[PDB]
Amino acid sequence: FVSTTDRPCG
Amino acid sequence: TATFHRCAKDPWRLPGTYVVVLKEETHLSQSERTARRLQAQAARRGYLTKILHVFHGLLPGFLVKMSGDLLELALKLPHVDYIEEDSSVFAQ
Amino acid sequence: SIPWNLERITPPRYRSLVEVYLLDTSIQSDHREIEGRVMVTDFENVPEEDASKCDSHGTHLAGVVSGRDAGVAKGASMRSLRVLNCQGKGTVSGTLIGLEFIRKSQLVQPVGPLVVLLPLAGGYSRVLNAACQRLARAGVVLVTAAGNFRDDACLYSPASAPEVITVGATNAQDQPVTLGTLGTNFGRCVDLFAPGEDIIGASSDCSTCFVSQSGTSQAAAHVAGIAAMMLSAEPELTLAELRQRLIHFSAKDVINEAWFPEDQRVLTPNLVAALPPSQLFCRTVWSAHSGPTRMATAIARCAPDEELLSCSSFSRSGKRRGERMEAQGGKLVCRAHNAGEGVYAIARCCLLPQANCSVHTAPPTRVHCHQQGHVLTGCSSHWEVEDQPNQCVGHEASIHASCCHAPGLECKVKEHGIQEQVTVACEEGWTLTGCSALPGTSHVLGAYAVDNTCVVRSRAVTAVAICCRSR
Ligand SMILES: [Ca+2]
Repeated sequence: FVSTTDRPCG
Repeated sequence: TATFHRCAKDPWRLPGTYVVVLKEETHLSQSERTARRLQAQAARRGYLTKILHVFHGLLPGFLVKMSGDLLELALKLPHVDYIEEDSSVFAQ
Repeated sequence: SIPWNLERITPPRYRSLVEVYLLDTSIQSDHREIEGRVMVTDFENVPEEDASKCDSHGTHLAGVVSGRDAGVAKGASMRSLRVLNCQGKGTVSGTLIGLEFIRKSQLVQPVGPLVVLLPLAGGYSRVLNAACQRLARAGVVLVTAAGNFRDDACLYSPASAPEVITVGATNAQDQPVTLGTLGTNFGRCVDLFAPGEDIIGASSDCSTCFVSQSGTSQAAAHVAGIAAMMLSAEPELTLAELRQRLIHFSAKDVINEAWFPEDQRVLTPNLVAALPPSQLFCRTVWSAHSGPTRMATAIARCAPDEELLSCSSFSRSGKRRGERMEAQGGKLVCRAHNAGEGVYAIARCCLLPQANCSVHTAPPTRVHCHQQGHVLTGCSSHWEVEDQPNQCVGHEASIHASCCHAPGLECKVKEHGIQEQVTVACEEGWTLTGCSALPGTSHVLGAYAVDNTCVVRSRAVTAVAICCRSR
């Protein structure tokens, strides 16, 4: 996931 | 018959800018007359208004920067179908 | 060496003149993934902000749609409108003026089929739903994101809009993207799901670099590309026709419905988008809930060029007064009656050419479509007080058969009586046109179709499925 949408994913 | 609408998610509202939407069968020159009629009567009450854009091609109407105080006045304009306060959209 | 999302939308058997408009942020149009394929219109309507960050969202998404290595529909032409600012924020008015610009571009210099991608969302808007609708009746295909709030997509726009494909996201284990209180939206306003978590695309950091992003707009991006390829193989497709193919070619029953609120699992379609490999199409439509009155009606309706062949209802309570097919504005429509907690109206909306359909309302060995050559496609049933192929069976109840004159159509009725939930599915190659419950030793609260499976819920119960094919 990113701020423009900062955590990770999967 | 003309109604007002505004976003329910309260922090997404954008007061002061309104989308005046006229009836289906309204012509672009009718929409501009109606929009300048608003500024005409809003000027009489000492309010300044800015027509930011007049719509045609998908829906008939215009986009006006004004006080919400004029919403009773704008709802009674001829050809008016509904008015909606502008609100925020976000990237998904 | 193939991204999980691109493999997911590849069917289990697999072997341009379309333009794709995109409304969001700025774009790095000279990124090697999208360079040359993405005309930046330079239209702009963005609010004032309260550089590589500005175009990250749109660069990624143009890359998912048509990027050379990581795009779904490589070789698709794209045009870019700026409606979201550097913080990912825009307005409804900006998005109207943007949609209006697309339609006037199309009148002034026509082209082929048009696919407008709306990778944005705000709260339910009357005006934005009207504009998407009137743009869609003009013949333009709009694809939108469901929303990132783990909510009902009907509370958002244009996700809730009539005649827009609304897409929710799923991850690499075929489950709904959820992240705390955030996650994909769901409900009757979501048309299907698509890969939307851990999606690799063009990163606005360099002309060559890549990033992994997540969002219902990433799911929307796979579908705009699937539709772009779909519309080049068959440019004549109407939007009703496209959405039926989008549903038909999806993967069915892979999502773990347990990730959705309990009440939204029936309302949320279990479809994950996929490209077509290298017929009678039906989709199930759920109604905007009616109410708690005893005189309460909800209405589900089909597309303009879409025939209505069955109609059913579901009350979470059980206290229901059935459903009936009625003509409104010249169109068959499905209406469900409450006793009463409230009820849904579940319509079966099919694409049938060379077929005239008609409703025959009569009591329940009679046959309702006695006219030779006509087929019985669906049986409805409603009553007022609360206490053999072309035939509808009932108990005191008034029946509403829908009968179509159709040359190639062939229909058979499978049944299976038995408990909480009874199911019966049409055989592979047949399409379920009608799903109904036969009463007995147990009160039944509803019967609804799930792709080609008929589902009746009770608290002896018989599920009754009508299946039809072509020849
Ligand atoms: Ca929809």
